[PDB]
Amino acid sequence: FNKEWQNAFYEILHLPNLTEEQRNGFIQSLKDDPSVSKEILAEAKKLNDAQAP
Amino acid sequence: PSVFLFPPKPKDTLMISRTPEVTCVVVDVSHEDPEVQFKWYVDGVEVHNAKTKPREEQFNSTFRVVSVLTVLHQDWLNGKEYKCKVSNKALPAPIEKTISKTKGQPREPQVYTLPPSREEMTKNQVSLTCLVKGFYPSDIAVEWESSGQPENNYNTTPPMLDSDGSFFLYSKLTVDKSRWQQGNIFSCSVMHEALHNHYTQKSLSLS
Repeated sequence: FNKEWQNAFYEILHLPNLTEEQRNGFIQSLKDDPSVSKEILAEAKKLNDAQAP
Repeated sequence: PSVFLFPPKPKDTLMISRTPEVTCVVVDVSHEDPEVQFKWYVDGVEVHNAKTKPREEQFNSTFRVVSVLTVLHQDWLNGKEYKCKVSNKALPAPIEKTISKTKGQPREPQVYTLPPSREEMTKNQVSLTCLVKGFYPSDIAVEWESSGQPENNYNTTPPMLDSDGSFFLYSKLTVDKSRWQQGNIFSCSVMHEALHNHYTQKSLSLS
């Protein structure tokens, strides 16, 4: 059971400044390669911040 | 008594001039029982062309045993799974590890060359840069040449995950400022599954 994988998915689901398109891309990324979930979440969090109102 | 499975080098799976291979490395084999048996499978089916190397006694007198399986470029690229089953006296039950190419929609690298900064031109040696971005999966190879002759004094960063879920890297070729200033032509070539012919090459020179 992969906690980091499940956790990246959850936090990405709830990030408020991502488009639906971006949200979807990151969740597809997580499916394609779970072993880089840490880095996918960091990229997501970093894009979500740069897209602050 | 433990097992590791390694993929082929990216350049090997991509160039027909090369021979790619999957490698099974067993460590901490007891000196009491150095016998190790390797069974290999490709998508469930057993193959027999694997080769075990001469074992290597470690400082603490344990052994390290390597099995190397040549594979078909096209089988790796199309996602076949390679399974290694490892057998030894010391093992409760045999050990299995499997490996296969990273899944996900492939994306073609964009390749840009960048000349030295002006501030860098005070030094004896300068820095030629190649940016490679937008590519997926991360499996990639990079070299430099100058009018067809290989360069060696370059360093290429590991791929890094970018903000759109593709990868990027930089490759830096160090050259004598003299060669740069007298207009010699440098070229970076990039090898990846999503490029036509699995390669492209981009040139850099003083204008």
